[PDB]
Amino acid sequence: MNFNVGVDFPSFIAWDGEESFPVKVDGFNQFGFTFKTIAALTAATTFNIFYHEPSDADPCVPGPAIRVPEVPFCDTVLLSEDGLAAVTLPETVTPDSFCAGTVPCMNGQWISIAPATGSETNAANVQITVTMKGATR
Amino acid sequence: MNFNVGVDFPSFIAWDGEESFPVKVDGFNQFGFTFKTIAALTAATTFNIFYHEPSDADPCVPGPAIRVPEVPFCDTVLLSEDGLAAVTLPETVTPDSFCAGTVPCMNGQWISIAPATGSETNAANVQITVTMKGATR
Amino acid sequence: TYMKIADYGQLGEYTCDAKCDAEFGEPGNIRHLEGKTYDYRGVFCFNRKNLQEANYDFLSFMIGAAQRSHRINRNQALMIGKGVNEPKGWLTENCFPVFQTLPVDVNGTSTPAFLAQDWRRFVTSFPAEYGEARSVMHQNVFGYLAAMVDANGRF
Amino acid sequence: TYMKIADYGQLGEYTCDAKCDAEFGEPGNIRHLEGKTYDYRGVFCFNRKNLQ
Amino acid sequence: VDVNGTSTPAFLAQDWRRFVTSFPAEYGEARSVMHQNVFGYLAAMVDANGRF
Amino acid sequence: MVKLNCRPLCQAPTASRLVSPPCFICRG
Repeated sequence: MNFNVGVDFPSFIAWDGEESFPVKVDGFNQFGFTFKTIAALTAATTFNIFYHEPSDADPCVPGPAIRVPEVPFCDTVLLSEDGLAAVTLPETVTPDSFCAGTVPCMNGQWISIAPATGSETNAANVQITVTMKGATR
Repeated sequence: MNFNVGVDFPSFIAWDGEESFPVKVDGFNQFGFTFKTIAALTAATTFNIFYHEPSDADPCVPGPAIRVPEVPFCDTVLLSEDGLAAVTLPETVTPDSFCAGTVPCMNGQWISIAPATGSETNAANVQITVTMKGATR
Repeated sequence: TYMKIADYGQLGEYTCDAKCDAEFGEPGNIRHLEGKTYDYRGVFCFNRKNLQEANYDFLSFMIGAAQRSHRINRNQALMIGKGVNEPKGWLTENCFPVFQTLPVDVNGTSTPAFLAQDWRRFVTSFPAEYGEARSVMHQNVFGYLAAMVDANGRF
Repeated sequence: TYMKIADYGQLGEYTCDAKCDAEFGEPGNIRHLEGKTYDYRGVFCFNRKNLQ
Repeated sequence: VDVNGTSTPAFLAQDWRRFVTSFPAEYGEARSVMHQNVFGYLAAMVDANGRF
Repeated sequence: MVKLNCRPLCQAPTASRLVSPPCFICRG
């Protein structure tokens, strides 16, 4: 007996190899990431988080791509040179092992992930999606 | 305060519009699909469901693509030919509107989805993902 | 559903004295889990007129025929049951660490064999900090150990 | 600080008649030693609510 | 003893027993002295099958 | 600051050779 686990926690594609996608987190109130590979890696691989605003022409269409300032917790030893959020898939992650992560302070209406420059070859081998937690409406 | 929801119901890519992807469901005991269209469709699109088996050579790589047996319930009155799990995305489904479903009886080791013959062209504008749930692993 | 403490971290790393600071180690895991229960069902029929004017009771026989078939099938599934709608057994999921014994020679050939070294080595190689541990083996396998012979002929 | 007898040493041996060679012999050492002690010093922090 | 036709010197347990019982018991009770490695040497001997 | 959390999906099957002492052979 498996419940219809699609009528809550509904996921969407975020990085299908070579294409980013805005995924609306407006209604929902919590969300994370699930990094899973499809092949072996070569070097490290980073990723750049972004966010967008409802365009003035239509309040339901993507606007520009603004980054997300990385808010630190306690016990942080390093902050990215620009202070913008960034997630990196460590080297030696076998392609049968899912990784999980999330940004600790939401802002905007939807999220976007993209490979950091100079690290877009391995980026193809990665597949990223985003699940949700709440409804609020 | 958004919980890391990657762990505790992660998600994976099942149909990225171009090629299918088998998603392991052995370690989890519940699962479901979250459909999402990227553009306006033309005609009613249906999807065939498949379940796989562990290859005799390597026990955690895909085998062949066996076809899930459809099973009715109390008030099922329009079973298709001989029974095979095949969901149909109806028309009049605009974007930013996700629909979700699942298969009642799990079997095999993992599932794969593929466009039915006659709807592959339309299916190039849809995305399907799965969000497993909880289990022991 | 139940929790499973995966691993502890490490915090207290030695450091030199003359410094008024510390170092944040890494934390552990909790790994909340779940699990289901599966059903066992089936049906049979009799015939009103046949069963009635019959040699003796057939019904109560089928009752006992179900409780035992359920009894033996459950235990059999509990050991080797494939995950789908059956409890995943400890034989086939291959999660237990499994050893294997290397063969011996005979007349130049090389045949797989099970010597007395193995059973003494196998049972005595089990982490002494997990507590005692019983073993299981089929009656014939123990009948193999009993009738073992050395070079001369003694038992 | 503790002390460690390195060795004892010999003391001139068994002369029947005076040849006057092994008078004083050679004695051993006492070898004062020392030793310190070390310490762990770790920390950790939760905020207030993810703990509550 | 002839180790594959080489005649190396040897000392095996049969020698020790035959040496200590040969003492003529008319002299009294006698004690044997030896270096502790020799006693270790005796205690580690092996017969051709492998036993101690 | 993202806290990556990673598990493996399929555990590879293991097989350890339970080697034992060979038969006693003299040194000589």
